[PDB]
Amino acid sequence: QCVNLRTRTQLPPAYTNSFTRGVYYPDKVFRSSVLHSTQDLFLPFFSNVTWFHNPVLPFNDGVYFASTEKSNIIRGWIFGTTLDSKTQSLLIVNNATNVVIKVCEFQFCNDPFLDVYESGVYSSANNCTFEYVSQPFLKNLREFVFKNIDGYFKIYSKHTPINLVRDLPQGFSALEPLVDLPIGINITRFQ
Amino acid sequence: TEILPVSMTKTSVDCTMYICGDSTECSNLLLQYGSFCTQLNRALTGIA
Amino acid sequence: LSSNFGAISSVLNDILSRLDPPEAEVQIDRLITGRLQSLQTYVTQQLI
Amino acid sequence: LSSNFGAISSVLNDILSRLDPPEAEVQIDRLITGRLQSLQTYVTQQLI
Amino acid sequence: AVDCALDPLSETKCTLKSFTVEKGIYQTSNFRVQPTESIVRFPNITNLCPFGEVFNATRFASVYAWNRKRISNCVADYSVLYNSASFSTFKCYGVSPTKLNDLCFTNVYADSFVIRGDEVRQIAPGQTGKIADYNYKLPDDFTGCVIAWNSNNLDSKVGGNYNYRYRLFRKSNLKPFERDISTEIYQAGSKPCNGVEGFNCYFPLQSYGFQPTNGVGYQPYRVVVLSFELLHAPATVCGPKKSTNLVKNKCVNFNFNGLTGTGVLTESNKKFLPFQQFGRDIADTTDAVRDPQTLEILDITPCSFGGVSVITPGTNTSNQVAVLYQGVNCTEVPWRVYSTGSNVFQTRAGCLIGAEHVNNSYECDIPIGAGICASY
Amino acid sequence: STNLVKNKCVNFNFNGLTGTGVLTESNKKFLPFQQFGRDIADTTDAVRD
Amino acid sequence: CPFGEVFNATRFASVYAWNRKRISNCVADYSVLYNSASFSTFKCYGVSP
Amino acid sequence: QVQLQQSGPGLVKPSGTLSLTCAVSGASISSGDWWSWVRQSPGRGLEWIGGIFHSGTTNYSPSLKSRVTMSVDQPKNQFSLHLTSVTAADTAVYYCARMRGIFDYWGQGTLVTVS
Amino acid sequence: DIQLTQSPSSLSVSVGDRVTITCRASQAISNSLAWYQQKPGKAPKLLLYAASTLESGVPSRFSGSGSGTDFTLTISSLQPEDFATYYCQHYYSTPFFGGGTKVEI
Repeated sequence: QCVNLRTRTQLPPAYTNSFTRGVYYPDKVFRSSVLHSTQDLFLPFFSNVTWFHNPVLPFNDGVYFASTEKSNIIRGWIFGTTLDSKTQSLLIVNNATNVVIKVCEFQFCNDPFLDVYESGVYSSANNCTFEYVSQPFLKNLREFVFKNIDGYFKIYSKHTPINLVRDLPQGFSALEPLVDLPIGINITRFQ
Repeated sequence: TEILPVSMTKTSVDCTMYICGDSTECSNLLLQYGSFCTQLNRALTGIA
Repeated sequence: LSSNFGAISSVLNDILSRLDPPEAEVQIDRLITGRLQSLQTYVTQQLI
Repeated sequence: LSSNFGAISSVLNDILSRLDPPEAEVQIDRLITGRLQSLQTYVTQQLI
Repeated sequence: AVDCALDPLSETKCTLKSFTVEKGIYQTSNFRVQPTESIVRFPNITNLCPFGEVFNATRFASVYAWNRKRISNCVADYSVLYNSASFSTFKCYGVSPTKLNDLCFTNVYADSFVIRGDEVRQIAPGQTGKIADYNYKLPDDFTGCVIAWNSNNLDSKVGGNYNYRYRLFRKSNLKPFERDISTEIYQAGSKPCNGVEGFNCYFPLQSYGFQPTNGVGYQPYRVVVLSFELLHAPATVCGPKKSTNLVKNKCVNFNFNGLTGTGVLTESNKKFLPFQQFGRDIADTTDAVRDPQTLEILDITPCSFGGVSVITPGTNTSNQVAVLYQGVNCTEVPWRVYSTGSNVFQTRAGCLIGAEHVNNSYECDIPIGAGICASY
Repeated sequence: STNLVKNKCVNFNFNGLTGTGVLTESNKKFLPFQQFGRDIADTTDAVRD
Repeated sequence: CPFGEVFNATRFASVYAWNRKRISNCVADYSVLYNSASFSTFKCYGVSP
Repeated sequence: QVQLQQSGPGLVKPSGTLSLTCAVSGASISSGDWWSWVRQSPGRGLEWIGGIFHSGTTNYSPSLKSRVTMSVDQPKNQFSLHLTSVTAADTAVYYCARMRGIFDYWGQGTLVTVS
Repeated sequence: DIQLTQSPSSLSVSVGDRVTITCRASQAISNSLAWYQQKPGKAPKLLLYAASTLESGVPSRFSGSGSGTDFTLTISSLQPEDFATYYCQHYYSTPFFGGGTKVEI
């Protein structure tokens, strides 16, 4: 039932200045009114960040995603190393009731999607391992920080109602941990 | 009437006797600390 | 001079005469750096 | 820097190039604490 | 937050661990000229020396009469030696087997013998045993390597291979690296033997139970040791590393015959005598070297560097910086956004980035070094 | 796990972090992810159960 | 963990067509199954019961 | 190894005799080896009795010099013990073992339990 | 003749600690002593001999020291199946095995 569309989804790759993002705390340890130094994985200050308007993008060390979402256009996410059944593969869907995070060995289509008129993104479902459930995300900004330090996958969360026109705003926001995962995976592609 | 020290007893330290007690095995192990007691004795002769 | 500084005895001859010289060397070194750091402490306090 | 401090060599560049860092590190540590205690001694007399 | 790897205003924040840096000069870090065009130099001589025939030799000598050899003027490829699993034991104590491929020595010594499979641990620094104390003694600084591999099918005979002999009793110990041939009687009591027969008088010749049916932990393992030296002669026994071309008066990194260092090489008016192999000046820093092939004198100073300092007048007053590099003529710097720009100034204490000299005179505030000082 | 005791100095192992001292009522407001605290100079001073 | 749904399941398969179930990421209090007499043989080989 | 194999029957009556044998595998008798025996009496522990040389020379302990004579078989590759008048105090595990002062290699031993 | 006065004999010490076996002689046996390990119901097995030279197969936790009328056999870490009788035997004269220390659990 899955066929690939013909025209390529060649998003325009613009460049602008970031001015802020990547400002957060590392773990779940409180401090009070003190300045603490850390070596961590960061988008450096005042850097050159790319504008996107579904091809595979490179791994990086750490990917920062933001979406200036309006009424939930972006729907799902595909992550993995080989993205097949020989090794575990990550799938993220913010469906109507929850957010679902799985690290499981699906057999995906070339363009797996919700099949609007959820789980039709796999051709086969064998030996699937991890499941995670949390609250629904939903003129909004949804922020992810993908980090992998010392065999630990840290995924922070932040939700913001956003209204700016083009670039990343002049403001500050920390991102709080929702899930920590002690999983050793060498993810190479995502979607 | 007030009382105030002005010196101390002038003391010097044999490095290798105090740290070995006249032992060839001790001193041989002690030499691999390099210029180790020349500066102590220089400081103490400087103290002296 | 009558403290081990983490070694097993305060007389060097017993270190030689109790156990085998190969591994006694580190204990000799341990007593040496104990007595040396004490001496350097003593040199330092004397300098102060 | 021309004292072995109980290591196997007195230049650190040899230590990196001669063994693996899981075993080089203790030799570097003796060199580090050897140079550091000497540096602190040098700093202490220089502080004096 | 603050990026501590970005601009010099932000790096001053990161060291002082505050967001409000007061006006002045702070120490940020040290800088160095990174080396490029890596140079590596060996002598001309490039023939192989057969360590293989010594490694793969069928008959060895005894444990208390080990055969000793000196090898010079070759290149030895430790890579083909390293990956091989034919040796049951391959352990290097004072060195790592993977890093032998870079360093070049001379006067390598190898002693070989045959021992039981359980005693292959006995050949090691700081080890006591029968042959560790009565047949071959090892120093505490015994840098090198050792090799053992099983030879039960060959060095064991069905009649009992008693040709591998060792001494059982002796009056005293043996010094490391000495060989004894005198097969003499042992006095085990108060009667002087004079080498004939009888009690408290034993023959040190005694045998092993070598048989081909015997399994692991008692099989005849052939054991070869590898001993090296450090810096006594112009090095001849090299490793599998090739050479390149040498460049002068640019900060490079160099491997001169196993001597690794960094710096700027130039032409030296000093006078090496022909017996000299290299140079040093004070406290084991190689100050001049004659190269191993063209045999011409160069001299080494490690390439010029210092600390980096930031002149920032306070994060409330402004955000623009100046950067001091401590004690470099500011031509051998290869921050490429700043280094190419409006003005770059050079001090007797190094060089200044982002600042222009003025003819003025002021009761100055932020000191630079060498009598010059900087300000916003 | 056993019951915790206050205002008598005991050994405590709050969620795997082990420390000694006396426990008092505190007025500070932790954020919903910060489990335990540390005030200054890298020393524990406040813990939440 | 639903070990009750494993130990008190309504139907088990045959031995040569054995049911495979994956159990992960929960808490199992083994005291209630230890004190239960519903198991005829309970022989532990990995660690003691 | 110098394996020393003891062989034969073991149960004997009181006031009987033991004729024990120690077969040698893995060592030349024509050497400096003193082919000896060690018994284990309760109270005395192990006790050195004596050994033989391949030419015939012998050296014993004075507690068991008067009763022990031993002989050698070089091509048969063994060495033996002869105990005359085995007493109840000889209730001991007798170990044949190769000796050059020390006893580096042993036989496993036969306890004499008279019954 | 030189007689052997043992000291360890029997002892009940726990696991992994130090075991002393002191063998004292009448005269000087300075180089002449051996040190065996005999499990009850088995054969003795030589641990050390010939001024602290260890037998092939014996670990290096056993050490020997002493000369003359003061000798020792030391176990750095006791085991349950180390229940054995550990004899000293000199070879300065007509030999004699010591009393043997039956090291007990």
